[PDB]
Amino acid sequence: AYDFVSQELRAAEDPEFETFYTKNILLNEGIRSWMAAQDQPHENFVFPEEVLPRGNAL
Amino acid sequence: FLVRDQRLGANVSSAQGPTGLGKYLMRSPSGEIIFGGETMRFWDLRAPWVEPLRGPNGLDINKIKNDIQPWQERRAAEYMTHAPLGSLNSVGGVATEINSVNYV
Amino acid sequence: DLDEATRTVVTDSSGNTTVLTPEQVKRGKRLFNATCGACHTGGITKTNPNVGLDPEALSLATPRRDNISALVDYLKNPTTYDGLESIAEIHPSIKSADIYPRMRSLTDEDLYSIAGHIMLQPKIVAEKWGGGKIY
Amino acid sequence: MLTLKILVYTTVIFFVSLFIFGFLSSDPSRNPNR
Amino acid sequence: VSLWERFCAWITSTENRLYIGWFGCLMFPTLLTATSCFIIAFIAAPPVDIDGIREPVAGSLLYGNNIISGAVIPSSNAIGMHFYPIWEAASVDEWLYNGGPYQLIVLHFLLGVASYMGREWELSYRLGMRPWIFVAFSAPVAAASAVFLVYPIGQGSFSDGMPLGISGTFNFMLVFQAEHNILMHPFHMAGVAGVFGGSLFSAMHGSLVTSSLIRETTENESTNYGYKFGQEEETYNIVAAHGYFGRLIFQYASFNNSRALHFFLALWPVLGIWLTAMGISTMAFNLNGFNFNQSVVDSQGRVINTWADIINRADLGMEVMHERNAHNFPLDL
Amino acid sequence: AITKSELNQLSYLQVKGTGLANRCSEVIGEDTITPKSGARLVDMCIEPKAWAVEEEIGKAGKTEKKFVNSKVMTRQTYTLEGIEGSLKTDGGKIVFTEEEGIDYAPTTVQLPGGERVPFLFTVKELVATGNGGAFKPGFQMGGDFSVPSYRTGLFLDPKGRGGVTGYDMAVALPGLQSGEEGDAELFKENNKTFEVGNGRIEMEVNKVNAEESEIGGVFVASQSGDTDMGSKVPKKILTKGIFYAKIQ
Amino acid sequence: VVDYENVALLGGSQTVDLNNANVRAYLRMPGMYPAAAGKIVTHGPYKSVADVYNIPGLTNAEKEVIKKYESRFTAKAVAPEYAIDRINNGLY
Amino acid sequence: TEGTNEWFGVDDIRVLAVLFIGHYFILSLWLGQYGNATEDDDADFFGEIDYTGS
Amino acid sequence: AAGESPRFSVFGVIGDGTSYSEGAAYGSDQSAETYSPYSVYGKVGSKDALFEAGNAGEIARKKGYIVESQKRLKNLPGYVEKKQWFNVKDELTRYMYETRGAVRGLAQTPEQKKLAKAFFQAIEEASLQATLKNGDKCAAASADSIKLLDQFYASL
Amino acid sequence: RMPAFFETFPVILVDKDGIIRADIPFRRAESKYSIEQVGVTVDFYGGKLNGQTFKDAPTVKKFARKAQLGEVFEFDRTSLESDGVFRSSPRGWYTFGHANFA
Amino acid sequence: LNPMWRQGMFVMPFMTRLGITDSWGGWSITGESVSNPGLWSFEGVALSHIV
Amino acid sequence: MEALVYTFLLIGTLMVIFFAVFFRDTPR
Ligand code: CLA
Ligand code: CLA
Ligand code: OEX
Ligand SMILES: [Cl-]
Ligand SMILES: [Fe+2]
Repeated sequence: AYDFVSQELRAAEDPEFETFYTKNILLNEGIRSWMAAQDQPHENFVFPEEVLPRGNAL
Repeated sequence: FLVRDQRLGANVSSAQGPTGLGKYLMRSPSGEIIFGGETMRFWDLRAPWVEPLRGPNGLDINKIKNDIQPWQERRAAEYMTHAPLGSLNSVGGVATEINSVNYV
Repeated sequence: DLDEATRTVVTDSSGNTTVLTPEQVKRGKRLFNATCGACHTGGITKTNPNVGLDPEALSLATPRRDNISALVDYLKNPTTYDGLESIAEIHPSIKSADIYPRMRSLTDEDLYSIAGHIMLQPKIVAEKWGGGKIY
Repeated sequence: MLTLKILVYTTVIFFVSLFIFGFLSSDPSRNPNR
Repeated sequence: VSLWERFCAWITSTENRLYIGWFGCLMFPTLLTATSCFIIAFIAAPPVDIDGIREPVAGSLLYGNNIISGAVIPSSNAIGMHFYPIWEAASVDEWLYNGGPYQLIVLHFLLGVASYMGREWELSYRLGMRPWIFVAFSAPVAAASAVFLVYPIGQGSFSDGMPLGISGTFNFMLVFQAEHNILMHPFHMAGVAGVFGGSLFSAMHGSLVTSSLIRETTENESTNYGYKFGQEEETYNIVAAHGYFGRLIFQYASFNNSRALHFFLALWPVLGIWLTAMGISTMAFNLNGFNFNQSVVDSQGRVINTWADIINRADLGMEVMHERNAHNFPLDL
Repeated sequence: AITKSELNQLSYLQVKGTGLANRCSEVIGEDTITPKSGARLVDMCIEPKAWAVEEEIGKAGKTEKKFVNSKVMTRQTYTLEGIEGSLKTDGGKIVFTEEEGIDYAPTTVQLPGGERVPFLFTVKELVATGNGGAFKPGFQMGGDFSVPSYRTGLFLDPKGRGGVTGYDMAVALPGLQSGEEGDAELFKENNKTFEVGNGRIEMEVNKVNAEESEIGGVFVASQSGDTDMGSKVPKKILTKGIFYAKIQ
Repeated sequence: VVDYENVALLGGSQTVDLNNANVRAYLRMPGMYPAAAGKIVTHGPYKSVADVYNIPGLTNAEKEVIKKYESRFTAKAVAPEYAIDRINNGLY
Repeated sequence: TEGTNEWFGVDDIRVLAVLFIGHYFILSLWLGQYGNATEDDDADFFGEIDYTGS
Repeated sequence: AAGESPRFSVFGVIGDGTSYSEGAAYGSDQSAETYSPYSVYGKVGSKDALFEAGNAGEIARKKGYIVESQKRLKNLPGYVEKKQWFNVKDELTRYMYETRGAVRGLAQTPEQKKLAKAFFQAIEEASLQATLKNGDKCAAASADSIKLLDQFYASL
Repeated sequence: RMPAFFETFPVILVDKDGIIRADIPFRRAESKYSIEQVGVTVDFYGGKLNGQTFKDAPTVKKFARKAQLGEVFEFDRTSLESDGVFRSSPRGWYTFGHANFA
Repeated sequence: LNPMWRQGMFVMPFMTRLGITDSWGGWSITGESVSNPGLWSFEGVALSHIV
Repeated sequence: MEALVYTFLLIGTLMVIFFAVFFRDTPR
């Protein structure tokens, strides 16, 4: 039970719709991207710095 | 970081941040000129190393442009890296830092 | 183990090397973590991230600071990245030890050990000295 | 907006005074062992 | 008899359907206004700029939210810890744009729950009881106060308080774990042990008491019908339950005194919740949990990882992605 | 208080929270200045006092383009300060050529109905030409300026898409990545653009103090609003207010 | 924008665009970072590489240090989303 | 305003007036019951709770 | 490899002692003297310390501070004339923050101590009268401070 | 290729040994392995697009995005008004139901 | 060209027949700008009948 | 249009609670 399809569609077509649900989705994306490389060493994941998702400044 | 960017040649009064609000300087909800960023919540601060640059309506642009002394720079550099953050076993720094410093 | 092949670092600009004693390593780590670690932890610079302590940044500096002698000279007389202006009043050094009281009890051996620690770290950790939070 | 402030202040002081003067009216003696 | 005496007699009367008392004079109006404002705001409030960067977030049902995703957004980051009543705004629209209702709701609600504790004690006194139920109730009040008021005070802004919504709490927890490394603070461990042990003891007590019921109904009647309001029967036929617990485990461990058993039942979860609330309050001032990043190295000096390093990687992933447009400088002080 | 000399007599702790910091000062006198060569206008302050947005309204069985009033949703953070420029004379007229200072401030206003209209109040890159050769009551000047984008290239929309950073597709809908044409119907929202606007300002002088070399008056301005990184059609804004400047 | 043609001139290659690159792109040319790069990244658009020598206030030293690396420079069209962040672009 | 330092938030005469009116009204109601108390040395008691009528 | 006993060090007294990780060493693992067993550095005034005390650089720095402080002090009468008290309070703390350090470092004889104390009292009075918004007392204190600092620099 | 255990995966191109040669950057400021910089081309064999080649960066990037989900097909997205999120086959619903029942 | 009788409103005409013309949203039924609608607006009446 | 459903469900729950509290079987 991962997504609410209607909110995802509206956010895709309207770049001003925002709730806490989308914030949690972004946090999940960050967790996956920054954890997978070392959490599953047998997959030989290689992610260059230019590909890792990140916000401004830090 | 204001001092560093200004020394590099920037005009730190007209710089626009990612949100369009002001990267270094902005206004408080009552009008006073304050520092920009997430530190807009701490605009009530008054410290002996920052008062010499304040006027009757906030920070003074003319004093900031060409009257900042090296000792204020030293104080700011020292205070930035000794913020009151740490862990129970006295590591110091943000919660994702490595074991190099011993400070709480 | 920490062999002698991994304790060999370059000393001067010509290219001559030396072997660091096991006690020098301990002294260098202790003194570095005590004096530098507030601002130079992990090989980065907190108050100016554009100028790091990784070997590549040290090599592309003007007076070239990728060896023990240049690091000691910098500790005795700091300059900017192009080596044009002196920054002794906004950086700890022997010349400005009257401003920074934490540099008043340092001998030549202390500077040698600190420079040795800085030079030795890349050969041990590799791509994690000055790499940042990604690693 | 001043009239709203006046009304709210009146309500708050009314209830707080009720509390204060209620606890001063020999409350410890209001127990089933009187 | 004076009018004031008659009023005092009515207020502290035990004949009312719901006790009023003198703590009720504070409990009722505050809770009622908080409830009204919360319902209206949760249904029909406009978007609120929480981060102070002019990026409002929608939280009401009428603006495209469901029950799970709806919330009441905390106040703006530009306000900080400043008091923001209705009469201090240029218009009601500005008050709603800057997250006004959050402060009103939380303040009137905290006053209400404190008065609720007082009212519990007051009725206990009037009925001739022993005055220690509200001490037990003080733990949830401590936790709620801890979050809602103490965390903003330490962090310096009301915008860091827990949102009044379902997914807002998830956001709060994730950011808190990223920034303070909870799950390594021993007080959180104490709280988790408290809740787990409370559930375990509740299940054990229920099973033991229900199994030891004496036969008074036969088949075609629910067993609950055998008890009469006012019946005298101690809450466990001993031989059965005592022998069962003495045989199930090591025999010397068996509570044969009801007073001690019920005291332990009351003591365990309350102490756990007290400790976890104090842990949250202390981490509000940046005294985080244990840090074991890069603590095992080989002879040469290379780093050997542990599970703490994997937790650190997850924390870094959470940290670099929260409040994406709000930061301008390398450190999140 | 009202004049600069009275404002300089107060302390910072005496002004905090009152709202005086967002006000603009007042000038007393009716003289003439006449700028020499190498003069610079320093310490300019511009304070709006009314806002309006162009719309379509119904008067009586008809519709017309009328400017409707709006209420400021933000707070006292809309005054420009510290603007500096370099004065010169071409053919007997004065030219301003604004250079630096705090010359921009975001603002949000609400229209009757509930719509919120953000815009970037600015005078960046302003060249104003006067009708005379001296600063006297009745002097007027005005010119065009350039309006930058409301959001820069580092901004990320709620789905993580930006101009110079972020995703370039809608990662939440992997079913739109099939066929010869993929997510071509979301190209407008996936392709962020940053284009400049324009504006116009007119100023008139009312008071001049020669012994202090100060001027003051009123202004009328108009410009375009936010475009949301090129996904919506910008509106038009009209403002009025006062101003203050020093010729030292 | 989704597609940007001159992405290799922002600091990831051996050629640096004079109109859009950040100040960090000059850190790999020795003797140029804190003095000449700051002057270069804070002045108006250049129609050619030869236009950088007309900056009002260039001392000699900056002139020859720029002449040394002139072969690594180019001047393309100004993109407002890149030229506004040439002192600080949020990368640390 | 907001950040100023007025006593109890009082910035107008009407606020002070209504505060006084509230305290005084409830005070008069309470006085209507407890206004005949005396300090003579026979209304005192020796105990933990004042059961001496009024 | 096949079998090797691990290295042991009991409290630094029974074992190797210097194994890159010992703890509770308090020295005794290096061929040098320390300030104390709880310290990492050596004695400040030791024979091999690179930093002297009172060399030419310190004296030059202090004298430059004093000269520029005199130049800065020569601005207060204008501020008092224009009734700009915030300028008066800011000037005494912006550059002159190091004046106390320089004066206390360059004063040895008792008369120099008396002059320094008088100058400090004068500037404190000037700041107090500036924050109390009294023009005459502030002007008198500023003149007194200028005279006292000139006398102190002359006595050097 | 995207593992079945993820929901969003970065686009990476590797050679026969696993060394990266190109990708689609998240931050376009100091990138070194962008498709524009490396200059990758795509050719098609078999199927509807047999024999065609593409050389401009945008089309190559579009096909690279499409190619991380496996083979590429043409769909009819209007008859049922498809939304764009994957669903499960009868092999999964049966397992869910009967396992929970047991 | 889009009056209220073309949108299916049934109880609103009886509200505006007797005097109600302003809404808390800042608009009026004749087309105007409202600064302070007051208590008796299109929403106060509904809340009053509810209470 | 689902906001109507959400509001109806919440108000129904509140009505159930009201009836449970005030119209209750006597404990005697
Ligand atoms: C299996 C794993 C697990 C478990 C068991 C817990 C367990 C707990 N966590 Mg936790 N946590 C976990 C994983 C886990 N965590 C992880 C992985 C994270 C990182 C993401 C966190 C992050 C986290 C945070 C950030 C916090 C917790 C907290 C807590 C505690 C909850 C406090 C509580 O509910 O009582 C407290 C009780 C209340 C708050 C209720 C108050 C009731 C009020 C007074 C009255 C309400 C009345 C109501 C409004 C009206 C009633 C309706 C009417 C009709 C009847 C609890 C001990 C919290 C804590 O410690 O609390 C201080 C806390 O802040 N955790
Ligand atoms: C203080 C009381 C009060 C007030 C001021 C209002 C005000 C309002 N109501 Mg409300 N209402 C109330 C109480 C009140 N209500 C109560 C208690 C109920 C429940 C029964 C209702 C039920 C109600 C409904 C169902 C509706 C309103 C509506 C309205 C609005 C339009 C009223 C209208 O056109 O009526 C017109 C009234 C009449 C035409 C009545 C005519 C009276 C007949 C002709 C009497 C004839 C017999 C008489 C005895 C003859 C003998 C006398 C003779 C000898 C002199 C208005 C805002 C309407 C609206 O727009 O809501 C949104 C609407 O649809 N109200
Ligand atoms: O608000 Mn809630 O989270 Ca405490 O850090 Mn800074 O601010 Mn925001 O970021 Mn990280
Ligand atoms: Cl920041
Ligand atoms: Fe029982």
